[PDB]
Amino acid sequence: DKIIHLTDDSFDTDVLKADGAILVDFWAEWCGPCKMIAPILDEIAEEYQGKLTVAKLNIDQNPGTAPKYGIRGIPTLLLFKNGEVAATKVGALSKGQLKEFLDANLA
Repeated sequence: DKIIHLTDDSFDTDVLKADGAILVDFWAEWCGPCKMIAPILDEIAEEYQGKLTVAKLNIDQNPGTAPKYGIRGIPTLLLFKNGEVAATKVGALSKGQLKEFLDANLA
């Protein structure tokens, strides 16, 4: 609903050219930890309305983007502020951990 479903081609516009903070989720369908965090991202998108936007870029459907960010393990969450990576998180984490990751890095 509020999550951006990113593509290779749309990544520049949706992420790099966005005026504000984007939490990008690099994931794949076969990845268990990716799927466990997916409903956590859903809640993050609802609660952080106005502060950031959540966007996902499935790395099998869109194989181009992730190498540019040196992704080598999923899920990886990158936090962008205006096209620039501020904060990197690798592996699954809880809602309370992601929250703390966001709050601390959004400031």
